[PDB]
Amino acid sequence: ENVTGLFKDCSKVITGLHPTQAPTHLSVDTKFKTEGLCVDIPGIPKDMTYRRLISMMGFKMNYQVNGYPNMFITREEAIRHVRAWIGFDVEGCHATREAVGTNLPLQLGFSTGVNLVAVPTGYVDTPNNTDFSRVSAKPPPGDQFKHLIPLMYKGLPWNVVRIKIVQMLSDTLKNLSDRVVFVLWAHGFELTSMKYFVKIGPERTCCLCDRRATCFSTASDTYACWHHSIGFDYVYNPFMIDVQQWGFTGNLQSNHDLYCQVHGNAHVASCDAIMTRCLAVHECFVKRVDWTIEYPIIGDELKINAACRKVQHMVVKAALLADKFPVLHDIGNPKAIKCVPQADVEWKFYDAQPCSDKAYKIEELFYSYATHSDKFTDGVCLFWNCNVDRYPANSIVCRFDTRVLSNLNLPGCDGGSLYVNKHAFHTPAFDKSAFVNLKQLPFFYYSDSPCESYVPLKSATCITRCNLGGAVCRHHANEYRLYLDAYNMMISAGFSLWVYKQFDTYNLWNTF
Amino acid sequence: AGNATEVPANSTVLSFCAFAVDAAKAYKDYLASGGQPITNCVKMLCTHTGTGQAITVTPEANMDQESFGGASCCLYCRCHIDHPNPKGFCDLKGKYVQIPTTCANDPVGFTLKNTVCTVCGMWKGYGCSCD
RNA sequence: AAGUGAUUUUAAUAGCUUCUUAGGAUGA
RNA sequence: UUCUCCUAAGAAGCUAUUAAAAUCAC
Ligand SMILES: [Ca+2]
Ligand SMILES: [Ca+2]
Ligand SMILES: [Zn+2]
Ligand SMILES: [Zn+2]
Ligand SMILES: [Zn+2]
Ligand SMILES: [Zn+2]
Ligand SMILES: [Zn+2]
Repeated sequence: ENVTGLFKDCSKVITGLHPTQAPTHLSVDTKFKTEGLCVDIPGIPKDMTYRRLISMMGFKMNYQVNGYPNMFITREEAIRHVRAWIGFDVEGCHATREAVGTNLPLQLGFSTGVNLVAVPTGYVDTPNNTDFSRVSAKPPPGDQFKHLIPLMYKGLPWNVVRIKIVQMLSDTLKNLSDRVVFVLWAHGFELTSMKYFVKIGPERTCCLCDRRATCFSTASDTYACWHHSIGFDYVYNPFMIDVQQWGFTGNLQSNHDLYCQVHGNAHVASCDAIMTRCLAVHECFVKRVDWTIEYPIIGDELKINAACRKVQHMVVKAALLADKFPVLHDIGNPKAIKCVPQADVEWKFYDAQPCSDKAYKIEELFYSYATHSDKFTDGVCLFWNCNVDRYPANSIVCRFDTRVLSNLNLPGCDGGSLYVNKHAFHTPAFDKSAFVNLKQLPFFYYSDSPCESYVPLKSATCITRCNLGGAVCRHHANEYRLYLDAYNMMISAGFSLWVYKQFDTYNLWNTF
Repeated sequence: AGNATEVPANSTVLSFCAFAVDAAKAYKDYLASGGQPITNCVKMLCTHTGTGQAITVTPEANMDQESFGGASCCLYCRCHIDHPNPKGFCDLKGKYVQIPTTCANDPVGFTLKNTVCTVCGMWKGYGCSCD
């Protein structure tokens, strides 16, 4: 084709430009071009007043330079930066008067649910310098995008909506990760619309700090991280993934609604950005826990996991030593790690699938309520971090409550959420219908450790022979308070414990 | 709809100096990484017998220069970004430039790195005989 | 009066291969 | 009669260009 739609002059002027003040060769009009090289003719002079809108459509970031880090990344290093995905969809208008044949971004929306409404502007070519000014627009003809009609009147100038962005990314991505990975679907008009708020360059460092520099500023030419980016115009070096090149055929609204059904005004500029990453999140994380991909430590990662292992080692021992279960089932643990090794029950590992080892004879079984409603009737089944639709009547469930939002619990597919803590767990939607056969778990602490010889604590929730008496010992007060800290910190983290109907806390007392 | 003005050979180096904080230094380094310099420039059919200066309103070159289209050589007028010199005006756009044919394969890299001498009127170094 | 591309079908044209036909000349 | 070459014609293909027709994404 020998041409490109990049920087294609979009004016409606018939004639071309002078030899000088012509960008390239294809732009000099046929009055000058003779024998593959232009010639000057004094019969007609160069122009002095004119403006030719420029179509910034069809950018190709396939470059590579020795220092310059590339934007477009491939899934396996996009799946490692899952705390820093920001859907991006820009919906745009056209050019109408004295300028035709180009689009230019009008509404921008990210996955934070943030529609910003810029004004139709575009780089016009004065005879001195390539400007940046308003050009008369025309909303896209049709009806499926009808909401764009009353919106071309209520916008902001760009330099006022370049700072709304950096003050929005640096609120979400401030305390999750140190970069931004726009998860964009088209890849087309989403790079025409990044010329206006993205710079790139060699990987520089935050001024006044040491994190990586991911913001710019044309006032004080200096960079910043997300924290020290107050009043900064441009994003620095954003990476970006293209989702429909992972192999999806068809539009978005009919390629997303195949899985999720709770994302919905699908033609606005920010619900087409939440569908853009609810579809990248889903088919990249939904069906596996890679295990192999470790994640950095944002905060409380050690303490939350330690509290979870403590409470899990606690409740299962309490239930076993209380109800004298003959056998205990297990579902969903990758290896064979016995939580209470000093027990009498037979740990049959009904794992979902064999994971990298066969040393302990782990069984393979998937669980569904209508399938296995009457298969397990003996003992108790430990559904720790299982994802089944409904749990049986004898179980000890710990399911992550997905309605709690934190820097750990990223939003996910189908109402479920992505809990990225040293690993990526895609827990599904937390519904009350799953716990019709179970009840909540009271707080308690039970230990068989003998009492050894400060504020006196009187709580009936603690089960020790010392607190059963008049005086509570200092060999159980600190244990009780540390267990309370672990329990409350985990509950605030978002897990939710469930237990079978017949769980009686009094049955533990007669063991003593 | 709309006249096209860019060929696919430049489509990957204009779309990389477009997004760049300082597209001067970000194009010097593009050539060093085995890339190919900007093409499709404007070349004038002058007579090769003229007073060769850096910038002149009419194509005037020696037997070893080659008068180009000024704008074509200003990298900024070639990726349509802002000019860095005060008030944002191009000293090239509108006035013919004459490049030594030793480097006339990529003028866009010549004007970015050389400099016009003020009183000699010629390319400082490539004819600036200020002894 | 004329939004952006991507791949499709045919027609028009050029370049080249092979095959066939005819012509010319060389040599047995 | 055979060989080579050239000229032209007819065929099919290849790539290149031009036009319209359709589809998909946006
Ligand atoms: Ca898009
Ligand atoms: Ca959209
Ligand atoms: Zn910093
Ligand atoms: Zn969804
Ligand atoms: Zn004690
Ligand atoms: Zn210039
Ligand atoms: Zn001098």
